[PDB]
Amino acid sequence: GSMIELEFHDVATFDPEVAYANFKRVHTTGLSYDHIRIFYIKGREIKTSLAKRSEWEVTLNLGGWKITVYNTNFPGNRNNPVPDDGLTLHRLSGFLARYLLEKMLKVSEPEKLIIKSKIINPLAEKNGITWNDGEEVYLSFFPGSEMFLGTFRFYPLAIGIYKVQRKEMEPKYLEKTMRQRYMGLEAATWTVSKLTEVQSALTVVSSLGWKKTNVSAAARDFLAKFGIN
Amino acid sequence: GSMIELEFHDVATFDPEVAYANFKRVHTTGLSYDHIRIFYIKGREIKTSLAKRSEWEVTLNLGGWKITVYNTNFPGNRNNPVPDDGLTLHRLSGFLARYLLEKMLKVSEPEKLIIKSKIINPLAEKNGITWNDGEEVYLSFFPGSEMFLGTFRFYPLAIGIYKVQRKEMEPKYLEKTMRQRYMGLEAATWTVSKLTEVQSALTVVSSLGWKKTNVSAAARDFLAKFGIN
Amino acid sequence: GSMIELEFHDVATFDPEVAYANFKRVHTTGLSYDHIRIFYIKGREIKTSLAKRSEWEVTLNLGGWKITVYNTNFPGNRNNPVPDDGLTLHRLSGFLARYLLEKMLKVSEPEKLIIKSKIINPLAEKNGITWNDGEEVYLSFFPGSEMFLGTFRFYPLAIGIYKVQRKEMEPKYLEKTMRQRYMGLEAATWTVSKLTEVQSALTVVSSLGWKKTNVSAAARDFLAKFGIN
Amino acid sequence: GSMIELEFHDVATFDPEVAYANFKRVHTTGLSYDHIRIFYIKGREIKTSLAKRSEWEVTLNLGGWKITVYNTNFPGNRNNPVPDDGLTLHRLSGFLARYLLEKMLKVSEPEKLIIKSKIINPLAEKNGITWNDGEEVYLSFFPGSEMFLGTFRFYPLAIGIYKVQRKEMEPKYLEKTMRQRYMGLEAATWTVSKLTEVQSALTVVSSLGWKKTNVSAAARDFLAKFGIN
RNA sequence: UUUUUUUUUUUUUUUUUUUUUUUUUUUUUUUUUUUUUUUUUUUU
Repeated sequence: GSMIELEFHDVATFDPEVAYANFKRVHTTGLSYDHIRIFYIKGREIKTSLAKRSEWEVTLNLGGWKITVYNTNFPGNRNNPVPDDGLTLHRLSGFLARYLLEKMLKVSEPEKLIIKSKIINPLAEKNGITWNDGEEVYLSFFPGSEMFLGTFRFYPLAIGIYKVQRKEMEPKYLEKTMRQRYMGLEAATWTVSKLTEVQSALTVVSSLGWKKTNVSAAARDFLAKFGIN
Repeated sequence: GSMIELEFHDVATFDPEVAYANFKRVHTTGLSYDHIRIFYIKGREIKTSLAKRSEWEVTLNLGGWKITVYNTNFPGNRNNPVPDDGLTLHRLSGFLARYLLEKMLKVSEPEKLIIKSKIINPLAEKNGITWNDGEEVYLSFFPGSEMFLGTFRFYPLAIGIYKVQRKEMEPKYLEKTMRQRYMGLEAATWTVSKLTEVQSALTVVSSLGWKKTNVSAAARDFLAKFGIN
Repeated sequence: GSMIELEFHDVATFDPEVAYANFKRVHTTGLSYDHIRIFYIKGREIKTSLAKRSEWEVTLNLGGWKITVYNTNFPGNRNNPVPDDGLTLHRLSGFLARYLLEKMLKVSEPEKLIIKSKIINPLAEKNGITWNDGEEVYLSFFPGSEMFLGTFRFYPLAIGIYKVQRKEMEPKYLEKTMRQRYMGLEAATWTVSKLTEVQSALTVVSSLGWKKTNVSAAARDFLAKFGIN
Repeated sequence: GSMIELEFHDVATFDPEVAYANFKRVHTTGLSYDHIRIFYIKGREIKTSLAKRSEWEVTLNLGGWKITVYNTNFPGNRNNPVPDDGLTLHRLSGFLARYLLEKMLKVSEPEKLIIKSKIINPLAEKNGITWNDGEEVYLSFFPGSEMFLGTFRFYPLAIGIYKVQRKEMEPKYLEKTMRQRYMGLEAATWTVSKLTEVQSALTVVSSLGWKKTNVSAAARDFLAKFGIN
């Protein structure tokens, strides 16, 4: 027979605005609102199909649009460094959410209606929140939005906080959010410096009214009459 | 080595009475009460064996009777469109429950006794409910019955509501029921229009007395004397 | 390609004392207390190793002793009829527990000490119960003992009842016990006829003092001083 | 076909200080603080990678350092005797924790700073405890430390007790600790003989302040203001 | 009357967790989308 020897060795950065800058410059040239809605709608499937394949670098063909992404989803590929100028599924989702929010402020009133028609946010909709509830809010439901707490005016965090305190999400999912800048301010500084910003941001989200299930309006009420969620 | 590219593209109906009509016309010619009892009794196994095979279209041989069914049970086959004139295991179960309830009203008093002897409803029996408790009630325990809330006089819904409020079933399983017609009325209209119908329907089901376990009568009581379910 | 057809068909007894009789006659000729202690001690492993193999009929070689058992443990083999004169791992365990209890009453006082030294009951010991606590009690911890509630004077049931009411076991595991005879009496008759028998039987078991963990005597107490089980 | 026979047979020690002695003599010749930090940091991965391979005896190459370990982690390999002079992952972790604590008492004040810089204890750090909180405490977080309750002055036990009573760990994980010596004293003797030692040991650990999550200081407080852990 | 739970011993055997503005992963993903997901009778 035989005897294996397995080896190990010692060990011992990234900001979003520059990674976003670079992305916008290179990639968003040949890109359209149809290409984006594809990405967000099929986000569910794209995550799984990537988690199956073992190939470290994979390309997505979203309609016409095509991007190369580091497949950090596959179990084996996790926890191996990703370049500061690299794209993961997560970062991509965040960038695109920024990209849209920018358009949604600098573009034509009829053009805005093309966005609100085409682009659907699975996670916001499931929880009974639509474009109508606020363009900055709706888009901050997209994962990756927390990279830009500045741009999204603390809603990524507010949405999280509202979910943990109503038992929906676990405390550990707010970890990444808390290691993030606000405008320029670092974690501890803004934690109280801008506490009242977050206070109001939560106030906004708390009014919106989540959706436990994907049901009717009358259903919500009707079922509740016998003791329901 | 290699590097995969995987692609995606955009996206963007069915009523039971017509699907049932068509089914009854074509399929229930060479069919018998023995063929049905087979389907419902071995329903457990039929679901699993279908969930194993990957073949999108499969045929069932229930004694003499033979049907072709779209195998929507297999994990890979889920969420790919099923024709409005197509059969799934679920729809089949519902149709057959309608079919029986129709017979049970338009047939001979000795013929009814052939039904009550032969046809067994696993789910109703497990929960300590028998034919004696009402032919419309017993049959509405079969999955698919919710497609015809009219035909079954709101019992499919009542049974569900009684189960969630006593913690047995999860809230999300009443979703499909709530997207369904009643006679002609749509969800929101009947939700209150026919609220008192459902009120009484629940009253009926609540009297019947479920069975936590598959035990004796004396057992129920005896065990309870030491602090039991 | 292809298209599968899978088929199904209709469907539509055992007493322990005769199955035990037959077993004792044929099998317990070339058998010893060493052979038994093997069976009970390695019961853990014997269950698993049988659950791996797919062979419907398997033989056990317990030291010298050798028996043929229907491998009803393997997932695929479950729920296919077992002859009334057949042996399963469960039945075997029950029979051997009867067999011992019989010896333990009809044999020499020094011979009894050979039993109490050699034969160990994993499940009774884990729960801090030994031979000292009663030969009829200790042996009724062996699975299969419930087949002979008569022989074991309601302890199989008492032990169960004591476990569910202290949250250790789930209610459904008392199902099999309740479909069993007592002397000659059937379920409902003895349920109250002999209620006071069971009352006292529980009284006995409740005094014995279970063991949450496999720890010391001082440990029990010591750890408890900081708020412990 | 075929028909299997599977066989079984009857059945019917170790002190740490001698196993440690032997280890220190033979193995810690060509060994360095860099080699150790590797072992503890990658402990997570080393456990899994060993649990995959089925080879009963495996060697670790921790930087330069190389050891042979009995792979008792692999499911199949569990519960087959390990020599009293043998190494398991667990024992190794304990020995190395002793080894360090010894150095940390008998070495130069600048040399101590090399240790505190290089060697990281994943489990202590996760729970917000650092070298600063006490060299004997920090090191007793390493698994295996309970073999030497003497050397570590009851902290291995105190840490456990503090965790079960605050619901973090399950009661059964204190089993191994309780079957262990203290100086020379056996379980029951020291359980009260040295009760006040453990009392103070717990007092120490209870002051240290655990960390539910891996978050900031301001985060701890900030999140708590909306009802948080 | 088949299975599922739990299977002794200062047996020292496994099972729980495993750091670092680690920016990696883990949670959950739109439409009266009618698609799956839940349970499945009897001295079984």
